[PDB]
Amino acid sequence: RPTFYRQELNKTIWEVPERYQNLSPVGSGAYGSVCAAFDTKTGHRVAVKKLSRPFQSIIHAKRTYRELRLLKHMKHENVIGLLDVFTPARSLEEFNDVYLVTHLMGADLNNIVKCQKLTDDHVQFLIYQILRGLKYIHSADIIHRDLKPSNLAVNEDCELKILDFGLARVATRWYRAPEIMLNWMHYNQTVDIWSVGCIMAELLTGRTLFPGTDHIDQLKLILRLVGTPGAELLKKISSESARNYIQSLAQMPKMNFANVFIGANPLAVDLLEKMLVLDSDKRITAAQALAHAYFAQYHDPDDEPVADPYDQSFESRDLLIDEWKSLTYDEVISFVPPPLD
Ligand SMILES: COc1ccccc1Nc1cc2cnn(-c3cc(C(=O)NC4COC4)sc3C)c2cc1F
Ligand SMILES: CCCCCCCCO[C@@H]1O[C@H](CO)[C@@H](O)[C@H](O)[C@H]1O
Ligand SMILES: CCCCCCCCO[C@@H]1O[C@H](CO)[C@@H](O)[C@H](O)[C@H]1O
Repeated sequence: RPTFYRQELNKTIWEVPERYQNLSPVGSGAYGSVCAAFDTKTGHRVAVKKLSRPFQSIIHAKRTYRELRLLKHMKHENVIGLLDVFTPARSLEEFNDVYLVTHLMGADLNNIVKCQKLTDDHVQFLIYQILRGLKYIHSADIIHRDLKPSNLAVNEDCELKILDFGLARVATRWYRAPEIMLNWMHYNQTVDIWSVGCIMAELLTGRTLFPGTDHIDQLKLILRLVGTPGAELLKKISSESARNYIQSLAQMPKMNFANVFIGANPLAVDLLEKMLVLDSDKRITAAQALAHAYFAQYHDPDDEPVADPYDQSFESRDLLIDEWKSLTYDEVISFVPPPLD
């Protein structure tokens, strides 16, 4: 067992192994707080996330378990991965703190579009990396469901990694697929493609595509561009109210994407039209998108790997906080780090 040391950072008390020095706060989310640290064993800076109140309720416990099991499975350059997992606890009784260690990125994508003026080559590389990691995640039968700029970390090298939760230290609805905002509850993997399409449009133009003020304003904005849904889509909406509002709006023709995104790479416009499709059955998948001519300079089919199947069966079980905690402890003690290069 390594030597731990205790220091306080932003009303928060941190107990981390000796090998991580110079703890420096980066930001905070709702489920944890992130610090920068120097890894003496590798000579590289890293990010340490202390989970906030990990076992304070049934929801928190399952969430803690969920993040550990998921991040332990993700082994892909464009998806955040685990370099280390530790807890000062010496036993399961004495277990109540969880720390996760990953690579250290430079910022999130909304801290970059805030500068704006992103070149077209920059959009090809950034979106290609998202899709490439999206393909890996989707091959594991995982849906992100919350893709947004704050969940995309980037380096000054322009390398990108999909986070599970970003820093709140950019409304989520602006990037939500319309079916989620309708509460379909049977979401397709392509709900993430819609979000990617919303993010791409923002990178190319410098403005939020659908800056809706609420969930109802959000759908009116989506309809103004993609157009009122056809009869084939309407018959699939069971909600009379939802169907009533959609049809109640004065019909709006689909806008010419070429004009809305005039000045953009015509190959990018073509991709946006394939992602921003109302029917989720007709949206281009992540794997299909990587083969679009827009990513010709980066597409390498022998270097776009898939993931081993992920067991998500625990998601349905209703367990006690103590059982969620012991399972989390089991995952902590069993973690095997990836080998240093
Ligand atoms: C270990 O944390 C986590 C562990 C597991 C899952 C999620 C997380 N979360 C999480 C992970 C990273 C990894 N890099 N960044 C980061 C650093 C930024 C920054 O300002 N760096 C300075 C420039 O040199 C210091 S911006 C930004 C998005 C992160 C933010 C996170 F919320
Ligand atoms: C690295 C891959 C991240 C997987 C996405 C999990 C993190 C964001 O997704 C989480 O769980 C659900 C996922 O369907 C979302 O609906 C929730 O909003 C969020 O808490
Ligand atoms: C106000 C804009 C109307 C939104 C129409 C959303 C159509 C989404 O598409 C639908 O996704 C469903 C799952 O979510 C699938 O079950 C359907 O097969 C698919 O057509």
